Amino acid sequence: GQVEVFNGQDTRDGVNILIMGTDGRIGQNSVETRTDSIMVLNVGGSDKKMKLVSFMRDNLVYIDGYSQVINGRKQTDNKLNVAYELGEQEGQKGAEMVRQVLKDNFDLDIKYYALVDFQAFATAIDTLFPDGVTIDAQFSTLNGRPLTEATVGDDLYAESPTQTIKVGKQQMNGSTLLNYARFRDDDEADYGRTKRQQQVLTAILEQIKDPTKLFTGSEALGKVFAMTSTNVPYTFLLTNGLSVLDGAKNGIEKLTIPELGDWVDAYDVYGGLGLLVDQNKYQTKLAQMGLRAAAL
Amino acid sequence: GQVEVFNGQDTRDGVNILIMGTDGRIGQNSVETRTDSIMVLNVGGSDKKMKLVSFMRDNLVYIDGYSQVINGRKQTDNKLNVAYELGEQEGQKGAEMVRQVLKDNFDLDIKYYALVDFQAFATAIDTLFPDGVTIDAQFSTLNGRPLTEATVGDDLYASPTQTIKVGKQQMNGSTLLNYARFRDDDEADYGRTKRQQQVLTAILEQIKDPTKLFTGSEALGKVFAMTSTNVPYTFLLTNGLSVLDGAKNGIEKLTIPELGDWVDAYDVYGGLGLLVDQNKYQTKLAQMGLRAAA
Amino acid sequence: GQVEVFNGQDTRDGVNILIMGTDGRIGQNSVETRTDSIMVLNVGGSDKKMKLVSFMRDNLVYIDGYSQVINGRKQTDNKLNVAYELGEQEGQKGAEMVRQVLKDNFDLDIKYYALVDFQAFATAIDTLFPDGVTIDAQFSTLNGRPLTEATVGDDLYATETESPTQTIKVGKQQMNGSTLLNYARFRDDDEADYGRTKRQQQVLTAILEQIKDPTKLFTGSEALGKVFAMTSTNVPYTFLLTNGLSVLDGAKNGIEKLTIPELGDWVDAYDVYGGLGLLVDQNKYQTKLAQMGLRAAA
Repeated sequence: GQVEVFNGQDTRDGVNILIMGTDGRIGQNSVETRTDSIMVLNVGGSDKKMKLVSFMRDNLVYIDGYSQVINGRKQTDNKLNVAYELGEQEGQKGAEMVRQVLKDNFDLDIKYYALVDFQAFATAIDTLFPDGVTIDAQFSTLNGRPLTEATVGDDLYAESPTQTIKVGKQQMNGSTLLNYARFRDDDEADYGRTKRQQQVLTAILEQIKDPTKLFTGSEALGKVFAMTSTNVPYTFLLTNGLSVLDGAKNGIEKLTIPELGDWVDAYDVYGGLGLLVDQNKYQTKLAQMGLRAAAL
Repeated sequence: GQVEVFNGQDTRDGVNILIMGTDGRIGQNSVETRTDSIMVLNVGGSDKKMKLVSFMRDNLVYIDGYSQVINGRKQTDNKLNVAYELGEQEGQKGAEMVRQVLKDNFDLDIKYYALVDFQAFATAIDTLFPDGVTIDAQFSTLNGRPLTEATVGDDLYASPTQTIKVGKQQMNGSTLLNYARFRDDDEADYGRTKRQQQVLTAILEQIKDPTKLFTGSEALGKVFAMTSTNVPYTFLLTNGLSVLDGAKNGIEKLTIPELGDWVDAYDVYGGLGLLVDQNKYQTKLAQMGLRAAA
Repeated sequence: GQVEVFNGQDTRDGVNILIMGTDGRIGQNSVETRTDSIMVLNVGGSDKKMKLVSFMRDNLVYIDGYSQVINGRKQTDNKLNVAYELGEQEGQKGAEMVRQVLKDNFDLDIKYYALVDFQAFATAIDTLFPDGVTIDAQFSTLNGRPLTEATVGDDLYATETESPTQTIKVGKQQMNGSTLLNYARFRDDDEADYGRTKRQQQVLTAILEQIKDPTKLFTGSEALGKVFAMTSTNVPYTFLLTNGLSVLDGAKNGIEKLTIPELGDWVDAYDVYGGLGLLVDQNKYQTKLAQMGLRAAA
């Protein structure tokens, strides 16, 4: 929610930005919110390519202060999506808590954050995109069978409607696009959701028209800002903005951590089921992608 | 517990025998009993060498009927030492339950079992070895510091304790059991497995005059009385001296998993166990000749 | 191991610091003796050079209480790396026992100690050096043949039934903690342990030289803290604040190095356990140590 502490750190190549979707509505935030999306976007690296990494919410992670230590062994015994909630409960430390965790588990240094709730997102998209966003809607299988449409809970309308998205290229308004990003009810589960979220983010950046005019000054862009929580400096947007919007047209190198299937099921300390992952291996991949650029 | 169901299967090379120590006293409710050791001993293999594998008790394992299945993924969500208890509770299926588990998780085929409680073991050893068993007592570190002696709970008189100094000595049954039970060093249960292996090896090596099997010894009989086993007596008569001689050639040993070679994880009861790479250990078992699948 | 007794003594020129690498590997299945390196570093001496002396681990030494006495002749009948283990067995007296021995055999007075285990070292280096340490890897011959690479046991990933290895090519490269440790531990060439001492000295020197911003170091760094946590040392923090940059600069000026004994300068002989050690002319080396300014004594 709106105010967030952040002790951003610099990375050796580019700038890492933590990006999170929360489930609240414009004006509630904090202890009534959950994380639906956790991404790190690297911009301005030497290779001139943007990188986007989704962390699956069920990632089991060591949360300092809250996780056990058996012998000397730190336990990855909490789900990652918990870290935000623990921080909102501590007091405006949700983004910060995610940052500390990603640092401790994946050795990522992250400089800035941006947070959106669902309602903001939907409104924001209607504001920016009067003809909606072009998306090529795609789903995985269900028990091996290909899907050609998906039923999603239409959560922005409370007393419990749903919505059906057919596969293929179409225009999506904010509500649709949010719903599309939230869908997880196929063989790929949260992993496939990460790919849709990545797809949506990419699409937004690619389809912004008149990119300069935003910065010069736009009431639309302002309305959006009002509905967002971010510590990204405005001069950073002025100096790096068009490069990001253009770099998005060239396409973004994407990764989900962990990759599909590349995990073992295990219980968190609360008796929930999470993903135990080989963090070292993913630290090496992050280095290879230029998000921490270490060791070799 | 005394009576045990067993649907033994043959292996390609030698014969695999499940060997378990239990914590009961000579004649007890086995439903009230715990496994203190889980081993598989391979005898009569082509290379003329015995193989001995300890499974750490905290191994997380899939127990059919009791373990979860998530999106068609079988979960190794129970500790191995639980499998015995589940079997004793079902009714005389403790050894059998361990067998089905070892088969399902490690693809081992096991033909026979032998089970001993602590009290039996100690008495057995006093009976067989009047001057005790020679053991070179050795412990790991404790917080990095060398141990030159270990304090062991003397549970057969429980609760007093006993101190075993490091080095070659004679051990009576109670000592030897205590030595095999000790786990209070940096190696914890893993180091215990190695002492258990050491003790078993020592016993086989130090049996004098194995012709008492033949002549019929009341000592050997006393031992049998205190043991639960489905090993056929003619199998002992035909393969006994080979096993005792195979001990002179030395025993290839393994603990599964190996020290450190695991990740901590919760069982379904909220206990903490060892999540292991079972495939890799299936390969090692094959390489040792317990599974002989290439 | 962490807590250690030490009855440090002062020297007439500079300050002598005992530095030891220990093998932590819980393995037990992964240890013969747990001292992998024994060094004395002299800082703040008059000649304005740092001195580093390696003692080869197989040095045969008189260990009071444990060594024989024949016709009133004290016997150098134990290896030096034993003295640590005898101290750890006595109760957190490992560093102290090495101190007493170095005093009794080489008449060195040593004020402080620092001890690191292998795992700590590797982690410590990863923590401090995210791009690794630059090392110019160099090996001796093997049976007369030049090596252009070495196969080194990767002992941090060793079990009782496995033994993975790594190949280090000769020449300038970046080494992470595991590599660097492996490089320091390699002894499988014509120079054996002697050549290992030189690689250990090389690594230590490299570390000191390649620390950036010492200014920020002793004055608030969570990295340095993590390192401290993994180290056992009785060096006072104000001593680091007053003499730290001098040591890091003294390293840039280059370090006078000695291995005791020097290559070939020994006779092979059995310890009381039937192991093979180095019988050395301790007197001669006492004079050399005096000449280097580590004992500057009569």
